[PDB]
Amino acid sequence: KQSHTIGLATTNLALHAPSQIVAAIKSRASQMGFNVVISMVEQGVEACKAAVNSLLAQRVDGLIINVPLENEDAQAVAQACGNVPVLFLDVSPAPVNSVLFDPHEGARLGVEHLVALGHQRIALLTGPLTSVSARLRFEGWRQTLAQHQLQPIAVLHGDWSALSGYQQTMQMLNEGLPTALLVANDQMALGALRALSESGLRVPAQVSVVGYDDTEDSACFIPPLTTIKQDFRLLGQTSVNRLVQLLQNPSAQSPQLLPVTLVKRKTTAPPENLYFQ
Amino acid sequence: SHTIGLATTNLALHAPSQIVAAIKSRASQMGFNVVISMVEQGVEACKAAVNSLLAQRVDGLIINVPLENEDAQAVAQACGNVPVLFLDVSPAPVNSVLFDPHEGARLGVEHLVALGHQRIALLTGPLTSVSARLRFEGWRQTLAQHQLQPIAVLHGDWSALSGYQQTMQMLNEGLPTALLVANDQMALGALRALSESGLRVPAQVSVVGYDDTEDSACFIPPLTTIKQDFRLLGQTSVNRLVQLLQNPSAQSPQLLPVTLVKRKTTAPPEN
Ligand SMILES: CO[C@@H]1O[C@H](CO)[C@H](O)[C@H](O)[C@H]1O
Ligand SMILES: CO[C@@H]1O[C@H](CO)[C@H](O)[C@H](O)[C@H]1O
Repeated sequence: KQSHTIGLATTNLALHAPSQIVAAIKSRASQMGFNVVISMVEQGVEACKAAVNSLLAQRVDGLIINVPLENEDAQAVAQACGNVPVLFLDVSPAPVNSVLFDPHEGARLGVEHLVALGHQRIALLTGPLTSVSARLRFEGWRQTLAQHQLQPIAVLHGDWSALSGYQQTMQMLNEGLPTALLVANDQMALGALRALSESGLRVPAQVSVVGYDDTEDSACFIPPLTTIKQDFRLLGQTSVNRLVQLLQNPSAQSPQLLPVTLVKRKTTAPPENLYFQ
Repeated sequence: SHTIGLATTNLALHAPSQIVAAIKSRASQMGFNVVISMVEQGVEACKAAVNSLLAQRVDGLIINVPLENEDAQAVAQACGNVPVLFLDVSPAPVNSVLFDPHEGARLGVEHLVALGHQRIALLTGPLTSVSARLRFEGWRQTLAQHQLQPIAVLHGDWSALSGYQQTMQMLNEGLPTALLVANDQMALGALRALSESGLRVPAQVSVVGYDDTEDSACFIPPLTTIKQDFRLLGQTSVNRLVQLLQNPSAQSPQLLPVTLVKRKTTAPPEN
């Protein structure tokens, strides 16, 4: 019997993007007459499978999985859900149902923006390489730079937090001087802005910075952050609608893509003294 | 084998999200699952969340939703026999676990007065929230202990953008030397408004936030703020719920202390 309850397994809610995704899923679910029951998990098939079985024991109608998973591990989670519809929001190419922001396009937009402004010395601050999302953003950056015959001047790895963005940017400035930094999320970009400011490098006159997500606070960073927007409202609307559609007509697995956009604010400019005035 | 149900307000605000994470951490260490229901404002929405969580057959409930005690009584009534703990209620009911609701306000006023400020503005949370109201009342009362009135009182909605807009509004009407802000997200917006207005922080305007949510040490400048230890709140609330499940003896409210974390956003007033 249907219960009008959707189960949501989610990675660390202390990161801003997953919490905005929960909020957007709850909002659409409420408009569609569904309650949402949320389980927060750590990495691993076992942690995800345990979350699924408990929800299925309490008769949830369908599941949404927002946890970073590689191909094989995503297949194992999908398998555990039995015949309950299940959707994934953070997976590599996998034979599973997914609703994804285009992982390569966000990286491409960031490189193209900086290259068009004239930058040639671009550093990359990735997320944790255990994350499929962080890996695909890194690969997209490297590939798009190579299409312009550029190599990144530095590549460092953070953990999605602001403090890691600060620490990795400080380390980057010990080894070289980029004119622009691509950062894999907005929280790390906040820490990079702090490191640049406290090192006497003005943003964007001396160093440009691009974030990723457009989480809510970023329009109020100093300076307001230029970033790749992932519209979490639309993700929440789309996933809840795809789950309702999967309850009515059980269908083959499909990967579905949502657009990303570059939001131009106040952290990018041409490289220092290209247009000295 | 055991599951805790957690009702929470909007997870897009950083403090409730850190509280969820802290509750999940302690619950997992004690072998318990946590299932979460997100609530809009009001007693009806909280009752609906409680009913959803009871339908998950949970063993106990933790409510992190700002409630007047009369509505908390109605929410407790909807829990029935299932033990329930509140994290944001005034008057603080029996069994509850909550941060001291006035100590943070007192510490912030006392710090700015100790630095020599006399022209202190307040940027409150939404007065619909018990926590925002108690912080406002605490600020006013501590200022009155120094024979001061706030030079301005502005009202935000807990978001950074509201901190920006309210700080721009405040600067259209006057010029304080210090600003007490009811949370760190609004303080971020306040810093942006001061910076873009050409008011140096802290040399011309001092700013104090509230929460010490994770990003705040990386604001420009790093934010002086009232720390609410959300790790300790999660640990203590789960421990108290377990004690209630083991022995239903009702316990006095437990008030957790808060502290001032001095970073880089305060200084004496421009003389
Ligand atoms: C939605 O994708 C990514 O999710 C991560 C957590 O797994 C981080 O929150 C990143 O900021 C976000 O870009
Ligand atoms: C924990 O108390 C308060 O909760 C609010 C939401 O209800 C906001 O998140 C505030 O920042 C926080 O200080």
